[PDB]
Amino acid sequence: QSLQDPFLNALRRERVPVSIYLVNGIKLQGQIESFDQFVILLKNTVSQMVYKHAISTVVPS
Amino acid sequence: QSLQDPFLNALRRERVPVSIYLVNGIKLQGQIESFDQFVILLKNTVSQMVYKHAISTVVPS
Amino acid sequence: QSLQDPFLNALRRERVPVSIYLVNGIKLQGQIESFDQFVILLKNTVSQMVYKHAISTVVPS
Amino acid sequence: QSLQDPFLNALRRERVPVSIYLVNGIKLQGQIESFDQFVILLKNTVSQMVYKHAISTVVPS
Amino acid sequence: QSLQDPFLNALRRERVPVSIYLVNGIKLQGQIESFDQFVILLKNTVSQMVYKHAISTVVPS
Amino acid sequence: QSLQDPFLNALRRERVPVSIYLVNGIKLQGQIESFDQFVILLKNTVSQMVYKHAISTVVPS
Ligand SMILES: Nc1ncnc2c1ncn2[C@@H]1O[C@H](COP(=O)(O)OP(=O)(O)OP(=O)(O)O)[C@@H](O)[C@H]1O
Ligand SMILES: Nc1ncnc2c1ncn2[C@@H]1O[C@H](COP(=O)(O)OP(=O)(O)OP(=O)(O)O)[C@@H](O)[C@H]1O
Ligand SMILES: Nc1ncnc2c1ncn2[C@@H]1O[C@H](COP(=O)(O)OP(=O)(O)OP(=O)(O)O)[C@@H](O)[C@H]1O
Ligand SMILES: Nc1ncnc2c1ncn2[C@@H]1O[C@H](COP(=O)(O)OP(=O)(O)OP(=O)(O)O)[C@@H](O)[C@H]1O
Repeated sequence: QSLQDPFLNALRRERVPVSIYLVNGIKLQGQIESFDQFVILLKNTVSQMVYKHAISTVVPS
Repeated sequence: QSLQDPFLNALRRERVPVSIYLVNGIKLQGQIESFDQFVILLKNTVSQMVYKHAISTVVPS
Repeated sequence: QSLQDPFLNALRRERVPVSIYLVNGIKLQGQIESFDQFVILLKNTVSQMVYKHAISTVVPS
Repeated sequence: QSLQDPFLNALRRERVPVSIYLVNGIKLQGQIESFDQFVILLKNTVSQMVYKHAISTVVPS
Repeated sequence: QSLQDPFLNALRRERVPVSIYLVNGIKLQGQIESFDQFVILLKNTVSQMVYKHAISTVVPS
Repeated sequence: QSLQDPFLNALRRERVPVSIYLVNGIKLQGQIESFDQFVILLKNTVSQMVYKHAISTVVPS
């Protein structure tokens, strides 16, 4: 049904450290501040906006 | 749609070890835990969310 | 319009061996088993689900 | 749409030998047999189906 | 829309020499003849059709 | 509705220096002059139009 939002929501609520791999193979690490339909906000030392279209995978680190 | 979900649900139901090849050539392995319109869930040691847009092919390993 | 379905049907209906080139230069080969809006099913040694967004060209082998 | 369809139609109608550069760096050559919303059919020797999403540029050779 | 069409239209009416960078690092050069919703026509010697999906940046050169 | 728009707007309004990482690992730097649904205009020397589909991350620099 819907899997993406619960997975990301749960990762956020529980403040879980995640690795975000980009489609070019670059790995980003932080925690999920928020997300909407197109982007995921990732906090570490500064918050950065990652476009979903550039993401391959999100996995707990 | 009408071909994807059954293919994916069969693998999920039957606990088939699968290879997911990404568009960047990276090959991920595991079993399909779940999926929605946009993402596929692959389990072994951690559950990782893979965006379909980053996927090239899904195959039994 | 729709050019894609007939082209692929003809290959499926008539068991033409086909070479499928992916956006990362990799080339798959087999027989078009079926397809829907988003995926093609290559059947060769195995049934594999190829996302069309990962495909660059489809050529008769 | 209003610039793309005319551009492609002229090439097909006038039997112009074309070069289709793909995003992956491959260059396909041939004549445009036909096109629709999603693909271009490019001939010669055989007909090859090209997904527009894989194309960067289309130019007469 | 409120940003893209005015930017491109100004470059077109004013015949500004432009660099169009593709997502693969290819840099095209020319002037904008025309655009629609999906493509940009870039001309110097020969008008070439560039798909927007393959474009990263458009810059006055 | 948006997380994306507020994030980009705050950076724009406060002239916050940003790094825009493209999907091909190329890094752009500047200030966000403006944006719409599909593009971002990034300031000096000469403003350049960047397609969002080509962007991986926007980071305050
Ligand atoms: N789950 C994954 N999804 C997408 N890409 C991955 C994944 N795991 C690894 N990669 C990519 O494969 C390449 C090599 O993987 P590598 O094992 O170095 O990952 P790592 O996170 O750097 O280290 P490790 O996996 O040992 O923790 C890297 O470029 C990385 O981006
Ligand atoms: N169906 C596919 N879709 C996308 N990429 C693929 C596919 N099959 C292989 N590749 C990639 O193309 C390259 C060549 O494949 P090759 O068969 O040599 O890999 P391998 O190391 O033998 O093991 P594997 O094929 O299972 O990755 C590999 O880097 C692989 O990740
Ligand atoms: N504004 C831009 N948008 C997208 N790609 C660009 C841009 N500028 C340069 N590139 C690409 O980055 C690559 C770097 O090569 P080049 O030396 O020509 O540019 P560059 O000035 O090094 O770019 P940078 O220093 O920002 O990495 C080139 O392949 C080029 O096509
Ligand atoms: N936040 C980010 N988003 C996307 N790509 C990044 C990011 N940070 C780094 N990269 C990419 O990873 C490469 C090297 O990774 P690293 O994290 O070491 O960045 P860096 O080279 O130290 O600094 P910079 O990213 O400014 O080049 C860079 O070439 C860059 O393109």
